[PDB]
Amino acid sequence: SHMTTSIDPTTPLTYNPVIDALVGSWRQIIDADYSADDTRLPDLAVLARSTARAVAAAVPRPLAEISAPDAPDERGELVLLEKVIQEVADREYTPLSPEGPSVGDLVLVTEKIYNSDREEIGADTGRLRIIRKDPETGHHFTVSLVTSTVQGNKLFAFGYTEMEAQLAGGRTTIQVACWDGPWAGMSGTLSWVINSMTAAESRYELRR
Amino acid sequence: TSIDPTTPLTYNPVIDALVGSWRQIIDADYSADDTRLPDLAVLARSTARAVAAAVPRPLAEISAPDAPDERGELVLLEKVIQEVADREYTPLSPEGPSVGDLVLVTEKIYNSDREEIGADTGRLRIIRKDPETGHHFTVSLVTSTVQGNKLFAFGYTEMEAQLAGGRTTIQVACWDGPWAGMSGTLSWVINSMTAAESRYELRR
Repeated sequence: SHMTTSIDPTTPLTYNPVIDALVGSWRQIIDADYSADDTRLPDLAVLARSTARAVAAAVPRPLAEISAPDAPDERGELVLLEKVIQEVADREYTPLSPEGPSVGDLVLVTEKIYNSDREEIGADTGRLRIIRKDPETGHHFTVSLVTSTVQGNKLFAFGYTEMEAQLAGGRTTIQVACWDGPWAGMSGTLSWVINSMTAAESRYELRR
Repeated sequence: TSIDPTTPLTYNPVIDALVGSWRQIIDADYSADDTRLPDLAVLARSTARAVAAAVPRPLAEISAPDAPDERGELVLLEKVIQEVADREYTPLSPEGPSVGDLVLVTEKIYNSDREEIGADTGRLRIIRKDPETGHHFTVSLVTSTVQGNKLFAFGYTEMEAQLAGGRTTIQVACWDGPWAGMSGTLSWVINSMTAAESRYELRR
């Protein structure tokens, strides 16, 4: 924008205080002080999934659609958006170590999101933290908080993923919730396979 | 002397934010003509699962990024006796319970051998009356210690079913003690207006 970065690090507020606190709890995961020396961590994959489910549940919906107090877990029909291309626009990263990625490294990234006809259908901003290096495999793991608008749907995404697996072309999945738009109150997954360091093919799966 | 209404901090900023989000549910503005609400039962269960997951644990115990939901062995504590110690309730209306009513309660907690094992403090909000049935629904936030386990509980329940002696169930997570990092349910049946028999079921 007039040759400036597109990376604003601020998480947009929904002014739903329940959602804003839930997103805030995961922001605390992103911004904790991590050391390669750490021996204990939260159960990040479970935390990410539960937080996405909670964010979607915090969106008000008609009384007729809410679960009874003791009702079993039921999910709605699948909403699918596939054959989507996400392309990196700007990336901010200052490594802690000259040797390579380090635990505690922080990456900020923006992406443009396209359909197969190259129409821009959305955009996102991501905040990624290298949270650990596995003592047995040596692989690195990242936590991410993503804010996005896709086809008029406003999304938060919470991720705990393996870096080497993604770089090698593995399907990578993060937990998404929609708080505004046709998908409001739905949660599920955003998965992708990279085509290059700057482009990936992605797939959204959401359900009430 | 009176009940302390403040939610105790764990100093785990993730847990404190998660608990704070449910406190916002308790203290939201509710009205008899509300036509939409959060999906409170799902929110309560998800928030309990998140609180337990936010407890740090040894690296070897954390789930892989795409691992299926696997739960640990059940921890069960049953035939617990919970007795009201203090209660604070000022009705908005002389005509009976109202949407927006607030109840504060403390209890002492005993095992089936009548040994004292802990205590709790609860904050309860009446959030809706159903037009068809006239039944009232409440949201609750409970902080407790139960034989050395520090718990939060998140409830969305029907009032009349509890008053009728039906089993009532809320969602619980343990953030400190032997059960740390586990979540599940606290359910109970009332024996009077001041005593209940409860059951704790938790899993990692």
